[PDB]
Amino acid sequence: MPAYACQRPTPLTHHNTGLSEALEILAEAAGFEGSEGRLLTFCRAASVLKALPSPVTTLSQLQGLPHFGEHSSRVVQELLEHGVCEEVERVRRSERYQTMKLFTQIFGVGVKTADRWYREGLRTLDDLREQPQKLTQQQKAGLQHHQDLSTPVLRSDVDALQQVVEEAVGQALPGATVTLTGGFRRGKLQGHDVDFLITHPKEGQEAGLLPRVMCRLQDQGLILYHQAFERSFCIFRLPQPGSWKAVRVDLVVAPVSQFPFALLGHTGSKLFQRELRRFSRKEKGLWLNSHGLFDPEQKTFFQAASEEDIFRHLGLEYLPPEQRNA
DNA sequence: CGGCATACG
DNA sequence: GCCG
Ligand SMILES: O=c1ccn([C@@H]2O[C@H](COP(=O)(O)OP(=O)(O)OP(=O)(O)O)[C@@H](O)[C@H]2O)c(=O)[nH]1
Ligand SMILES: [Cl-]
Ligand SMILES: [Cl-]
Ligand SMILES: [Mg+2]
Ligand SMILES: [Mg+2]
Ligand code: NA
Repeated sequence: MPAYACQRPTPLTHHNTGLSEALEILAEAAGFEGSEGRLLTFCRAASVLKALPSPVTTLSQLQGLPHFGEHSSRVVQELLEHGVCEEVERVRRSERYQTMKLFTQIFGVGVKTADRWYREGLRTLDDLREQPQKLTQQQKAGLQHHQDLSTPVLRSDVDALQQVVEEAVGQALPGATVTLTGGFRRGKLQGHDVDFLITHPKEGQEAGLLPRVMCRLQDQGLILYHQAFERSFCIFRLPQPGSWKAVRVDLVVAPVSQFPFALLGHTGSKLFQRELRRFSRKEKGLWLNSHGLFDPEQKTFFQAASEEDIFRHLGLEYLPPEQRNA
């Protein structure tokens, strides 16, 4: 079991779901309390269990597994012995956890904003609606559409949205392409949004593209909210039987030279990308982001034609998106 | 002990 | 919280 999540395949479904969910509760709570380090350890330990080939049944099976020390091992032991971990249950039913979860799940509300509102005494969505002077326009949008945005996006929803994005993209710049990324590219059957990556085969033609896309979508009445730019975090109007629902849609534009890096960077998982960037820097001395891969000694960028190129650059076995579910 | 991913809106 |  290698130490970095990018060094091992992680399927979407696995053999330790209950154990990983418990550890991810503690990771989420650690983040709510400002401890990025503890969040990462608990996320990594959870991901190790996702990568195992069969269920953990005994504590001895944790020996030698990376990122399992006293705390994470204690959590797993209690779950194996009693089917429940007291620390996890205490977090679950704590007012702090439940409110930070409710608040951060809002589009436009992060941990720092949620924490301040918590300290000010706010607890519910109606508490926020009852004081709208304190909200940004983005947060007003996230709060107005909160109910729809709390409904899982389905794979059927994805196909319809890609068609309308392609239509708008085709008018905005003929020959431009739309690639599904994010969790649905990793094989998820549901999601909190739909993520797309847009490019054009002739380097440079993608410049200025996204404003032209957004203006056309807005003209077709399909944009319930959006902000030169190359990323947009929007809320789309998605038709439904006799009605419609709001759906979060992310659009990213990249030049074709950077497309492999942007595809890798936006396909995830979030933990997979963090681990891959950490691996690249700490083990290989290379700086990775969604634009490229930089050698800070030679002051050069690696040219990649594919995700396969990037894995090979970093000396890692290639992992298809479906195996990046760290 | 230091480190913990990344850049755009 | 854990790794090196
Ligand atoms: O903090 C973050 C968030 C996102 N991302 C990058 O953006 C991608 C999309 O980020 P999303 O937030 O849309 O997550 P997701 O598609 O993986 O899962 P859903 O909750 O949407 O179902 C991620 O998969 C990752 O590549 C990061 O690198 N860091
Ligand atoms: Cl590998
Ligand atoms: Cl770390
Ligand atoms: Mg997504
Ligand atoms: Mg997204
Ligand atoms: Na949020």
